[PDB]
Amino acid sequence: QIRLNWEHKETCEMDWSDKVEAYNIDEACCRYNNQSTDVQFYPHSAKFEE
Amino acid sequence: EFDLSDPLALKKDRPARQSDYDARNTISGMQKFMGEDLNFHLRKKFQEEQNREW
Amino acid sequence: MRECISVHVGQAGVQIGNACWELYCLEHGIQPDGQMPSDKTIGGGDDSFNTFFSETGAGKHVPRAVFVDLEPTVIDEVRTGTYRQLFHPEQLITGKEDAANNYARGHYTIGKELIDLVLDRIRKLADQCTGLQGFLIFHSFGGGTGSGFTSLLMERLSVDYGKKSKLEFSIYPAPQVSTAVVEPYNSILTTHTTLEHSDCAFMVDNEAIYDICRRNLDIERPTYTNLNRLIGQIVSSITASLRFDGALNVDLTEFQTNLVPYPRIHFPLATYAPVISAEKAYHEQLSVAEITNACFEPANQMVKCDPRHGKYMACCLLYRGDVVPKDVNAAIATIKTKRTIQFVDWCPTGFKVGINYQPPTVVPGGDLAKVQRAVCMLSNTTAIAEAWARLDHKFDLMYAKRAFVHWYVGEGMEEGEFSEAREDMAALEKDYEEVGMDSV
Amino acid sequence: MRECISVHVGQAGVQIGNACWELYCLEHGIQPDGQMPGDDSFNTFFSETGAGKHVPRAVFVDLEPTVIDEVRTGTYRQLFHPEQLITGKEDAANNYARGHYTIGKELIDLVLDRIRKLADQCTGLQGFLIFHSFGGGTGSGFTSLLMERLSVDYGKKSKLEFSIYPAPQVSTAVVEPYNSILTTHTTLEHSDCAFMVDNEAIYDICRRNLDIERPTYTNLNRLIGQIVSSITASLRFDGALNVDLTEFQTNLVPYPRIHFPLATYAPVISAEKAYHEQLSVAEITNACFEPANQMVKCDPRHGKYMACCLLYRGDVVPKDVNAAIATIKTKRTIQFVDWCPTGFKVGINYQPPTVVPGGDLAKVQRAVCMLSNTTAIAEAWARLDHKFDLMYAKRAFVHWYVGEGMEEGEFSEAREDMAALEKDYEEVGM
Amino acid sequence: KNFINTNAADVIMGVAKKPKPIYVDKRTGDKHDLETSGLVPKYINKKDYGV
Amino acid sequence: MREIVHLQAGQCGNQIGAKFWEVISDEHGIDPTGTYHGDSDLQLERINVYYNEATGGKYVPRAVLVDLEPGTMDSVRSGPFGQIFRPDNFVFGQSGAGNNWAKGHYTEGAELVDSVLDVVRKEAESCDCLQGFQLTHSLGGGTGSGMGTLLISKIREEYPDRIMNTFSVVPSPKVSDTVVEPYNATLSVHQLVENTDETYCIDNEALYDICFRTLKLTTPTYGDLNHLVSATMSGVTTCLRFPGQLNADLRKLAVNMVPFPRLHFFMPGFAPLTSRGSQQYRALTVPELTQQMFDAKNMMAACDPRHGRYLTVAAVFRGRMSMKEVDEQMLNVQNKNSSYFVEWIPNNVKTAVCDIPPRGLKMSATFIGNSTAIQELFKRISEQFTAMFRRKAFLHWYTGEGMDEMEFTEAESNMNDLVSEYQQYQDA
Amino acid sequence: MREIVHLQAGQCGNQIGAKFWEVISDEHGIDPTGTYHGDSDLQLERINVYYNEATGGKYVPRAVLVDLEPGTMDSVRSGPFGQIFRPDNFVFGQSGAGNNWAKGHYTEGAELVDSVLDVVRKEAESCDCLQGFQLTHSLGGGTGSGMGTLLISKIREEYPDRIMNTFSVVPSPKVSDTVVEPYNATLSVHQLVENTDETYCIDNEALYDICFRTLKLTTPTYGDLNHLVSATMSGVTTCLRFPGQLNADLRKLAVNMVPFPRLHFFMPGFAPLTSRGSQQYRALTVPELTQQMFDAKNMMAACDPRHGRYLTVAAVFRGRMSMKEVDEQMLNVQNKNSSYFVEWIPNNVKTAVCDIPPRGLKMSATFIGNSTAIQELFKRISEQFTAMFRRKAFLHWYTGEGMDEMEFTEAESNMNDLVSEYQQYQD
Ligand SMILES: Nc1nc2c(ncn2[C@@H]2O[C@H](COP(=O)(O)OP(=O)(O)OP(=O)(O)O)[C@@H](O)[C@H]2O)c(=O)[nH]1
Ligand SMILES: Nc1nc2c(ncn2[C@@H]2O[C@H](COP(=O)(O)OP(=O)(O)OP(=O)(O)O)[C@@H](O)[C@H]2O)c(=O)[nH]1
Ligand SMILES: Nc1nc2c(ncn2[C@@H]2O[C@H](COP(=O)(O)OP(=O)(O)O)[C@@H](O)[C@H]2O)c(=O)[nH]1
Ligand SMILES: Nc1nc2c(ncn2[C@@H]2O[C@H](COP(=O)(O)OP(=O)(O)O)[C@@H](O)[C@H]2O)c(=O)[nH]1
Ligand SMILES: [Mg+2]
Ligand SMILES: [Mg+2]
Repeated sequence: QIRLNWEHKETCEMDWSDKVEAYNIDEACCRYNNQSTDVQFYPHSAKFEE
Repeated sequence: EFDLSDPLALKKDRPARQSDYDARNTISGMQKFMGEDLNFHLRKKFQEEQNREW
Repeated sequence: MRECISVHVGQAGVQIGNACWELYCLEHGIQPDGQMPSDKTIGGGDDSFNTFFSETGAGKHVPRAVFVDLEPTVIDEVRTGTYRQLFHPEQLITGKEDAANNYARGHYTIGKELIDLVLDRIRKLADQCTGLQGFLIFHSFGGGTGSGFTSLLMERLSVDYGKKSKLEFSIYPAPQVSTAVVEPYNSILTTHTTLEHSDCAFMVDNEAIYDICRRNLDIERPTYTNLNRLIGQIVSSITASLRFDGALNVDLTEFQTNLVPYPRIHFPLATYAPVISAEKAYHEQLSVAEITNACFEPANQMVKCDPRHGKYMACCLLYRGDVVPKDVNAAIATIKTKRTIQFVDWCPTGFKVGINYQPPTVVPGGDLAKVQRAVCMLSNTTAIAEAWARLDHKFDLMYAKRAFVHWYVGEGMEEGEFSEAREDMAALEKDYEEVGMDSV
Repeated sequence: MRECISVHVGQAGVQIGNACWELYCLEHGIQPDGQMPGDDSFNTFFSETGAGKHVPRAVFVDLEPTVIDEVRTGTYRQLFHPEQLITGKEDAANNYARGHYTIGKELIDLVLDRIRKLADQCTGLQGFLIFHSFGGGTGSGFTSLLMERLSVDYGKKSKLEFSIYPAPQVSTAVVEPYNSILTTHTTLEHSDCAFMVDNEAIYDICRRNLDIERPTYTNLNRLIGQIVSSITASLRFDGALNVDLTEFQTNLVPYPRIHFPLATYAPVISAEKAYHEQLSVAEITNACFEPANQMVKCDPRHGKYMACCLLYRGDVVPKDVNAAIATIKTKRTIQFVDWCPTGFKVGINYQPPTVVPGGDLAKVQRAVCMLSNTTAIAEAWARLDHKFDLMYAKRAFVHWYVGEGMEEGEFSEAREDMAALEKDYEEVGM
Repeated sequence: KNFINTNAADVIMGVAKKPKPIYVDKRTGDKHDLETSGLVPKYINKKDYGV
Repeated sequence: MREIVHLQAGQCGNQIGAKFWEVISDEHGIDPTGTYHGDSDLQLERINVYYNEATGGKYVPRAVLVDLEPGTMDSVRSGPFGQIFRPDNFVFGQSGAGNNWAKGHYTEGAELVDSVLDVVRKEAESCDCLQGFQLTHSLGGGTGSGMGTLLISKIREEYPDRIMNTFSVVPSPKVSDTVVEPYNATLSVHQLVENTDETYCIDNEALYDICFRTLKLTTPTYGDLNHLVSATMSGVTTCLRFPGQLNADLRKLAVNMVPFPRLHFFMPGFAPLTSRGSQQYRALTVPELTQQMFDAKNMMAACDPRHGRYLTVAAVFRGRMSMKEVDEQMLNVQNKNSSYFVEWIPNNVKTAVCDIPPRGLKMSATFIGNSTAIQELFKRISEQFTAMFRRKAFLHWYTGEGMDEMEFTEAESNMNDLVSEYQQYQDA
Repeated sequence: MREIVHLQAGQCGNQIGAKFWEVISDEHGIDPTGTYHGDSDLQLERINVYYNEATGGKYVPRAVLVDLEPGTMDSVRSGPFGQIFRPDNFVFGQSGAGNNWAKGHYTEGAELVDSVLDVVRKEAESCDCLQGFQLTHSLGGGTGSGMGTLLISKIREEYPDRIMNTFSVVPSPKVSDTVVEPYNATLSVHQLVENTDETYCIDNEALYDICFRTLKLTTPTYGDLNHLVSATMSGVTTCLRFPGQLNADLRKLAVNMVPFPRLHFFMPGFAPLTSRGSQQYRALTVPELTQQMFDAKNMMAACDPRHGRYLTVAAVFRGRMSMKEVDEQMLNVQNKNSSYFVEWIPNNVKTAVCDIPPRGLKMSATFIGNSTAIQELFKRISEQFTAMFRRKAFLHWYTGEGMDEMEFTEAESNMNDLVSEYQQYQD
């Protein structure tokens, strides 16, 4: 039972780590507005919508 | 000096005489005496059996 | 700029301040541990929280509150709960022995020891404030700390601070049920000594909020959190003109000016209309006329006295959410036409309205609904003169045989303060008479 | 070129100087073995030699060896020169007479020789600091003997005092009052300024402000060292208003018999109550005038201020300083005396205070040390007089003082002189 | 013996019991006495003062 | 930091105290060796009300154990929880009193007292803020009542601001264990009058009427009677050990139930007691505590308030329960039985709610009730004093330790005042 | 540096000096042959206070062992630590004293006083700064009470400015060995007031009450009572042997305890004494030392301070501890009860804190308290001097050694004056 609990801890916690990285990306995307710099043109690629 | 304000010192404290036989029970530490009598009962029964055969 | 310093005193005051300050964390963005999660513009951001929260250099918002008690077992649940990182450690003042249902212990012996420690901490909170509006105080008349020390706190607020406004919220003792025996003697000797040292007083009884929760909400067998959560919906609605945008702002100075005519009559009675459950809110629209009329219902009052036996002396109306100021004007003209509701003759105008924009906040675990519109109302009534008549009745009753006065006399009180505190109220019981007759 | 020669007398002096010189060695970049792993800001305390070493400008004195032998074989044994730590052979034994006449006379001349050797190397010496304790025999008698011998050799030089005054309630000894009165009366005309501390007051500050229940003398010595560093900071680090050592006497001592101010260090808080509270200039200024943070267990609300000095360290701005001072000038709680219309001296320094590993206080950006001269210190000498009377009515403990060569009239003349001092404190405030 | 009469007279013809004053220092509830501490002025009120 | 130094004196005192210290230690998770082996974090937060601390995470109680028989101490050390007590706190004499008063009040009990008054100041001074004491004794015997009224009398003179209680086991007429008990009961109740703050009355025939009928035990012993005495001993001191929604402690109850300082003789009770035949047939709801806690069969005295008037009522609840259903039943019993309450106090009932139930239980409730129906207890001792005293019955046993016959005379006029004080407050 | 020359006389002095020197040598790490087998460095720093050096790293004590019979110091030469005492320090006479104060003071011990004075003058000027001396003797005997007071009187004529101490064992009306201990005690306690700086009081009936009511020993011996005497004999000189936060030698406790030069009769008591079965119920904390050290059930004299007024009180703590919790407990005792403390002293109690606890222990404390309850000790002895003396009880034994009856007559009017000296502060 001890090793089963540690396995479940690892699984839910990897899920938490992925959500942390996505949260930081969406904060940096929520920064931007018109006269903010560090925004630039990009080609229209299908990886954006995939 | 965290140990003086330690809230767990009385949890991790260990008595001056935990057992009868231990190393730190010398004569300057006055938790050990010689007049306390242990082996008094055996001396009494030894004397009484000697009295019988006598 | 629009700061107001909350003071909470008693186990009644501390447990109310938990549910008040839970709401204020979700009403703005602050977490339980004192951080906003992220700021979308870190150099920008909104500073609406400065009425209640004080921000340090890094990111941490600390409340402008002082929690006062004389018993340790009430605040130590706050001190090691969820919000143990939100409160600054020195704002939660305790004692070592409680005042033990005793006006004398709370005033003279036990409560005159913490008075010069709380007055230190109040000056530290009143010097952060650029634009301090006034203190708020939450207490209960039937305690030791809520009655003895709180009557002492108003008196050294008058000396030190002058005319600065000192508004109250109190738990007036309920007429039928009561969790004390010496609840009369406290309630007389605290009301008497804070007449000159108080500015306004909104009163609610626990028995009256029991009536609403079993009937208007669907929760049978409530708990004091279900009562605490409704009180936080009143204090927020009073102060939400200071934080959120309004079509008619109402400051905290305009309640005394518009509800307290005469210098010994400062006791309005609270009422909050649309508290209906989330299955019983699915069926009925909640327009501005549906929730204005419901404040005037004696079955939805938040005190156990009926205003149908008395004359309204002033009113105050605070609206939240999605209200048209034209449709506010339509309902007030309607409620004047009913002669079930009577106004005193010397007060022809008799109203003060305030329109806000932010709808009231849903808290997880609360029993109300998500609603666009709301009304909180504070009205001063002559039908409170029947409440002291059932408290003269129960002070003199133990005073005929002089029961329990041996507890009070040897605790620093001479016995001559009993035969003046009631005989002061005899004037006030006939002072409410002379504003209750017409001007012929 | 802006040197300070420190003199520590007594066990209090040695155990305070340990923490003070640890703070200095860590404030500059100096190892515990003299080396430095350039700038010359150390030069008010450490003197360079030809072997790369930086040896202090201090003199430790005790009449008993088992408190300096720990310095001689402690961590800092390679730093101190072997002839700057002077030890007697048998202590003064809580006796003003022993510490003054019979035992201090074998030890006064060697310390005068060492002070001549140190003062003939400072080109721009400002003055001496004396750290001592009233209660102890060496720190009373030998300190007063040293103050009597300093003035005839150096004259109008500045000499300052840090004094462990007897605490109001708890004292370690019985013969504290005779020592206290007989050192006050005989140093009263040979001293320029005498700041007071009280171990009970610093106990209360460490128990209440910091959370360190059951503190110890080292926990007290760290805060004393912080105060000393804030007083002498601007002679070493760059500032916007420098305060030289020759100004505390000028702006705190109106009369030559009243030179007794009291000290406060403002943001003495811990690492959990620094996370909750911002520590701006107005807060740390308003917290020096609080009677719950004073370093003598006495209340200035019962008296009248006569002079104030405020030393600011760190990230400070003159208009925030100005607005704080003009706020505290408007309380009716803070009442000044009739004849003090200005009141204040303000100094501003840039270098933020330095954190020692193992210490109690947290790392901060702003700090204040305030030295105020108040009339409310009269009850201290009133209790000291009363306890001298309570022992001296029945002629208690007198042979212990008379047998080592001092007459009995000194008790009577010391009580008369300090009765005149009480009338002085009464009459200058009206 | 009238206990109902005498129990009223026991409290009126008397005096309140004045406390030993106390100041509470910290937020925990540490309670001390006021006169013995060096805070309140007591000892300049002596007759030996300044003479 | 609201400490309770628990005194107990006599064989009845010691073997009640040995059972009260079994229910507290299980309530706080103390195994018999002394250590702590609980699970929660409220079982360690406020444990210094009763327990001190030793080295190694050991907790020893604040108890003192007093007797004049040396053979009572070995009965204390024969139980499961006999090794948790510090062995200095046992105070044993050598010769017993043996059903007497002056033997225990002047001759032998007056020279055993001054070695206990070192032991109580040994412990009372090492509390951060002491709240008060307790005592548990029987008035029938001699050690508990001859000296236990002199233990009270010294400590009120030294510490007069603190609290003192007694769980007095006053004698019963039907269970008449010893002939000479009306002299011990009469002569000691006046020393209870002036000094004690609160006092209960726990009759042994009242405990037998519960175990025969309510619990339906076939063979009740004194181990099943100290269970009930100690289930209401810890139901009073429970909300200064565990947090609640509404709080009350020992001082607040004395404020509300004692309107005059000579009126402190209560009548305890305890709500959820159920036999095993009626065990599975019950509903664990709120008004099934208040129906039994107020039942006149359930009291721990051998007197009935259908004869007299409740001056006041206390009640302490334990369990996470609803404040509306707690408060509305108090109003429900006040309005209905409207002839059993005094007029000159109009809100006679005091209420507390404590969050933590006793271990093994879900809810519970405890009663303390002040009445003028407890003057019928004192008149039955007074009827069998002067029926026996007029013919000078056992008088030579008492007067030969240097009593006086006028001292006997003053000890019914001191008792005939309370039986005629409680009458004038019953006319009111 | 600061040496202590130990002097002891009598069977009581030698059986205490055999047990005190065993305590010190375990404390400084000395095996029973002389060498050093310790583990720290602080044990070897101040070791010259008691031990002189020899060849090959051998430390022998600074003691002089005096007697009048030879049979007492053959059980000291043959005990556990008999090999470390330097054998020329033993001074013995061939015929004893025979429970006679006179024979040891004028006849037998007048021919041996000049034999010991060669030993002490030889070796007390081998030191570098001698702090003072120390005696340990019995007033109820014949050698220590008659000739030990003769050595005190001679060395205060040659070394006046130094310190003298006595751990005197005054007799006991309950535990009474001899018949003629009223005459030996009375004639010697007049020799103690003029020639000693400090003087403690020890009753063997008060050491029995510790071994029966505190340590619960079934069969206490004289080998357990000497353990408790030597508890308060190293704990007084413990801050000039080890460093500390607040040091105090022997002279600093003399300045703070005795107001007037004829008032120096203290009485000791030792803090952590604990029975074997009450061992795990204790906490080794600073409050629990200062509250059994002050217990009247603990004192090493048979007089109780609940009858008299504490003139002064000393306390010497050992072990690493906090100076706040030491200082708050002295104010805590002085203010609860202001009937047992004198008024013309505002703060009676003195504190000093060492660093090194007793070996194998965590904390310790000692009590050196001056009282006006010490006068009942003298008048329970002077009520049996003048009981015997009105009938000339045993007087022919004593007059034949060349005294007069005036020497018997002055020695109760000097004893009663001191009784009335300690009396005027009792009220
Ligand atoms: N409305 C409401 N009333 C409460 C609440 N909690 C306690 N009360 C009231 O509290 C009163 C009892 O006194 P408390 O407030 O509990 O205690 P206190 O004010 O600290 O006074 P002391 O107990 O003597 O220290 C009762 O009259 C209740 O009406 C609450 O959460 N909501
Ligand atoms: N506040 C404070 N006081 C100290 C400190 N160290 C010593 N003391 C004080 O020192 C006093 C004791 O006297 P000593 O330190 O021995 O002074 P002294 O001049 O050496 O006296 P002698 O040993 O007789 O020579 C006590 O009253 C303490 O207050 C310290 O670190 N901080
Ligand atoms: N309820 C109860 N009554 C007891 C107990 N022990 C003794 N008694 C009663 O007390 C009387 C005997 O008391 P006794 O031991 O002689 O008095 P003591 O010496 O003062 O303790 C008898 O009437 C018993 O019924 C007990 O543990 N519980
Ligand atoms: N406490 C204690 N008392 C002792 C010791 N040896 C002897 N005595 C007591 O001293 C007295 C006898 O000593 P004694 O031999 O006459 O001393 P001397 O005349 O100087 O040799 C008796 O009262 C004994 O009880 C001892 O080792 N310790
Ligand atoms: Mg409370
Ligand atoms: Mg010194």
